[PDB]
Amino acid sequence: APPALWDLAADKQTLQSEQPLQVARCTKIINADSEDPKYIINVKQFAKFVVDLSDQVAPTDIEEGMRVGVDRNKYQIHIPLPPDPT
Amino acid sequence: KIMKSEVLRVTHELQAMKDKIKENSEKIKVNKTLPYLVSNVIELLDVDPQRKGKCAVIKTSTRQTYFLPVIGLVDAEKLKPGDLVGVNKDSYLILETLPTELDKQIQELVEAIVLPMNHKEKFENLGIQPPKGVLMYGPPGTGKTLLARACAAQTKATFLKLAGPQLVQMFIGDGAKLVRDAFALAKEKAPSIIFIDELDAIGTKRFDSEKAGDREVQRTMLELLNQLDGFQPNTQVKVIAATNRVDILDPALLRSGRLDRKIEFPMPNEEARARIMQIHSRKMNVSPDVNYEELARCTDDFNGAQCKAVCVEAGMIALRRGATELTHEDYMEGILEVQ
Amino acid sequence: AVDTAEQVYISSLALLKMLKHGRAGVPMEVMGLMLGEFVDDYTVRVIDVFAMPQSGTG
Repeated sequence: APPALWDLAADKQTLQSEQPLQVARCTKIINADSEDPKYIINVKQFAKFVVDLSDQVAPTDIEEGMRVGVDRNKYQIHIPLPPDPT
Repeated sequence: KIMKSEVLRVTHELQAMKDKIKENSEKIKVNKTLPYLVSNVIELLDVDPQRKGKCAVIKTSTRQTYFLPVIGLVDAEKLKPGDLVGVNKDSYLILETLPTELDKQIQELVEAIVLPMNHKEKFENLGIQPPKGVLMYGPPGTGKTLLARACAAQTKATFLKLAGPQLVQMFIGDGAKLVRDAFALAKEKAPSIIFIDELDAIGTKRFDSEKAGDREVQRTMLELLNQLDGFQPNTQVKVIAATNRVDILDPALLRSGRLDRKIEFPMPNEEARARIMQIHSRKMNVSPDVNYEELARCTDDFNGAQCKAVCVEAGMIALRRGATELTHEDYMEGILEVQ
Repeated sequence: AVDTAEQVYISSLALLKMLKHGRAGVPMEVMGLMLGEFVDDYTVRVIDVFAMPQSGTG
């Protein structure tokens, strides 16, 4: 409770900050790239997806088989992520 | 010219059509922007008794089967049982189908792949089909694996690796999957170059048909010969094979689409070893003392990989020899070093 | 800072247009626009209701 006191009082801005960063589509990984607009992606549920690249992520930062964040509403890639086992 | 005065109204209707197609032709970009998932397509012809019969069987990635007829735009390479097609949220229509997945020989390799694509004019002027299968056979020592793969890299076209253990899988039925897959990348994708090796070891025709895996490799291999002898339009990516021995040669390889240009490469004598080894040493620092006589004579029963290892061993002691250029006796030193 | 008791008047026009629009209500997201006239503060009346062409964005 003492640790939850300062953060509980600092939880007010979490409502105004809850609208962004909500993108979470199970972190589906891509397979390859035949053309630059359209990218083939494969989710862990054995469902292959295809979507165009967003304007917030540069095309040169995309790696073959890289786990990156992707929207579940606009289906676009909002922000990537660097990733740890023993 | 009073009768030809009505053409102006026709041209006004045509330019009015070109002026009015911008909207319904413009909504194609916002309606058919991107298929968000991938669904497999299996062709199945239906009959309605216009009222014509035409349909197809669909299979989504989430293991859900739906119903939809053959629809979309003008189709030329479509209607095949492939994957990676266009699909909307729930309409499940087909809009965009996309495929899912050096010196002594420069004449026969480069010609046999360029003439079936560039010399179509002489093909129509003469009515002659080009040879398809080339067999770089003969005794070992030439280095057909590393030299044929290096020349396939010198073709400047796409190269796809395919070897013996690549097609042979632990399970059954996968051989035809990798044959239709090599025809997916090669036949479906851009024209690529595929070089296989050691075809004689898998072309064994035994008499006792009770235990022989090489006859299942003759089921996949002779299935490829079924997809070459049975499929007349072989103008696309060819099948380049090579063998290291003439012990057991498949007699059913006598066809224009099959291995026809069987070029015999004999034992690598001083001339042939000077050729393939002049290729292997056409760029490195060669001192003006390598007569190639003793070192080209000592290379007996040594393939291009073992001869490349001899070149590496020559590249090993020359650091401590003091000379920055490779000498004559270092080749035979590598020969007597490996064996 | 003031609030009243508003009530939306619904005639058969908007109702039937929402019934035909519901019959043509494909799973794709659809768009529509309602019209009317503002006579006072706490009442609203709708008369004209039409549909909008669908789009891939929704």
